[PDB]
Amino acid sequence: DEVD
Amino acid sequence: VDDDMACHKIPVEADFLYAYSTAPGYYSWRNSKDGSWFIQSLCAMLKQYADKLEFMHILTRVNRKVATEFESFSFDATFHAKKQIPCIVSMLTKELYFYHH
Amino acid sequence: SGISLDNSYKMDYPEMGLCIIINNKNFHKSTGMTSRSGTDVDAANLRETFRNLKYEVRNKNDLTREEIVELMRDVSKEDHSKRSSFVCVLLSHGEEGIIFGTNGPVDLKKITNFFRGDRCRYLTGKPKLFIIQACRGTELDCGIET
Repeated sequence: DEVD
Repeated sequence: VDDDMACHKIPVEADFLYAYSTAPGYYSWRNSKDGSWFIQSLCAMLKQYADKLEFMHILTRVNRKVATEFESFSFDATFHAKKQIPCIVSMLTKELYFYHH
Repeated sequence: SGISLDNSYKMDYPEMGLCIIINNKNFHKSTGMTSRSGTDVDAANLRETFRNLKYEVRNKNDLTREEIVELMRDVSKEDHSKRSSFVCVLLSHGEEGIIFGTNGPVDLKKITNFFRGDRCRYLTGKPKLFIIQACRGTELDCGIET
């Protein structure tokens, strides 16, 4: 899970 | 009403729909293996309901899917156990069905 | 004929319309923006999903801010008279009101203004859908138990  | 010819014009901002992945001010989550939470969910709900439901109802199902089925996992406490709600912004003036006839 | 209602967009034009997917994965090093791992999964899923809805899908990868603006301008000036709707999907880094080209940001308002009722006459009265996978800031939602 990564953020944009 | 003082201008029956009002219907002769529509607002230049009318008939837009903005399907945002996340609420104003918020990060948006993307999984490196599965794709983004929002797009995953959007495609799933379009596949299941585009021949059945009006678009705002499809996007509401997307909101529920993202809100309920996803939660971040991170070794960083700041980014761990977080949630997301998408944000439907409609200037549409009619119902939208992808099917016809 | 009998009684008529006008509550739904006409979606039986010869074509559903364009679905433009802008898939920005790799960013110029000088921007300091990370590679968006997983975005190709999104782009492929969208292409298939909108294909099955009978949209004319165009996938574009790793566009600069200048390329994004020129693409939107060009697409807005196409003949949409036989098309029911228009769809644009943006997959990128972003901030509130902004999406990133590979070399820097674009105001979302600049992109969508090309399709205003007064600037894109073949889409006047037709639904214009913008689907935006991008951050809108840096807040995190801690959730609440149910």
